[PDB]
Amino acid sequence: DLPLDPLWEFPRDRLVLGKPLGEGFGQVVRAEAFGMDPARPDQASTVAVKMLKDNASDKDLADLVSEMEVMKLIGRHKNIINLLGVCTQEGPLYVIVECAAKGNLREFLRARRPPPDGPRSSEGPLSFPVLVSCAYQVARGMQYLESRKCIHRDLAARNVLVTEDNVMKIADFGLARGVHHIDYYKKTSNGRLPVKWMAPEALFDEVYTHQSDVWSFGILLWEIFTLGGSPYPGIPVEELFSLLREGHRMDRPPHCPPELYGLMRECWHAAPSQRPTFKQLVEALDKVLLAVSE
Ligand SMILES: *C(=O)c1nc2c(C(=O)Nc3cc(O[C@H](C)c4c(Cl)cncc4Cl)c(C#N)cn3)cn(CCN3CCOCC3)c2cc1Br
Repeated sequence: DLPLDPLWEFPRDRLVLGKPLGEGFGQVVRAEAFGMDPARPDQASTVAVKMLKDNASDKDLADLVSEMEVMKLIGRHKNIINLLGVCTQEGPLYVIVECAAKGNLREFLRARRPPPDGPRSSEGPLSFPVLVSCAYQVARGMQYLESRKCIHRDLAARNVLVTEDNVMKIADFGLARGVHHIDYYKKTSNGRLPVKWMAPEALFDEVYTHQSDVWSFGILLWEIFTLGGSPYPGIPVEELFSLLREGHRMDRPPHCPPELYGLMRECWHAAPSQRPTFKQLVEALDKVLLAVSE
C-alpha cells in the first residue's frame, strides 16, 4: 500500500508484459505500454518494466522503492535510462523505464566483432569513430550524473544500454550496492567479476567518489576497444589484489590507438586527483571525435 504519485503513476492495465529481459535488485521484463504519451492514448510503445522477484523480502521492496525515488529526481538526460512511469496502486510494484532494444554495451559489441562475398568482406559492423562516440556518450551521461551527485559505484559496459538508434544509456546508477559486504570472488549470473571495475580506494578503503567512477570508466573504455572483452582477462581475483598493489595495469589492447590507451591509463592513476574528471573526459573524447575527417 504505497502512496500515490500522480505525476509518475501509470495504469498497470495499460501494460502488456512480454518476455523477461534480465535479472539482478529485482527483475526486468520487456512490455508494451499504451498511451505512455497522454496525447496518444491508444498508441503502443515498447518499454522496460522493473519489478520485484518472487523472493519479495521487504528490503528487496525498499531497495526497489529507493531506486524508484532516485529515478524520479535524477531528471532527464539522453545518455541515462530515464523513468517513464510507475505502478504502485492495487497490485505489484512496477518501475517503468526506457527500453534499449540492443541490450547492454557488452552484448552489443561482442555480437559485432569482425568476421567473403561482397566488396567489404573485411569490414565489420564496428568502426573507430562509432566506438569513440560510444565512449563519449557514456562520459557525458556520467558527467550529468556527477553534476547531480549520483555515484554509480559499478560502472561497466554491462550497465550501459544501447537503443535502436545506438544511443548509450547508463542504467542502474541509483542503487544500493552492498558496499560493505562485497564477495570479491563472486562472479555474477553472466560470469562478471565486479571487483575488476573497482577503484583502489573503493576496493581497499571502501571509499567511493566520482573519481572512483572515473577509474571504472577507464575499465569501460578497455571493454569498448576490445569489442566486449572481460577486463584483466583470465586473471584470478587473488592475483588482481596483489597486481593492483604493485601498481600494475592492463596492457594496451590490439588495434587501439595510443590516444585512447593513454586515456585508459589516466583513469587508472592511483591517486583520484591525478585522474581526469568526466568533464575533461568529455572534452578529450570530443577532440578525437572531431579529428575524424568529413
Ligand atoms: C526493449 O527496447 C528491448 N530491450 C531489450 C534488451 C534489454 O536489455 N533491454 C533493457 C534491459 C534493461 O535492464 C536489464 C536488467 C539489463 C539487461 Cl536485460 C542486460 N544488461 C543490463 C541490464 Cl541493466 C533495462 C533497464 N533498466 C532497459 N532495457 C535486450 N533486448 C534483446 C536484444 N536483441 C537480442 C537479439 O538480437 C537483437 C537484439 C531487448 C529487446 C528490446 Br525490444
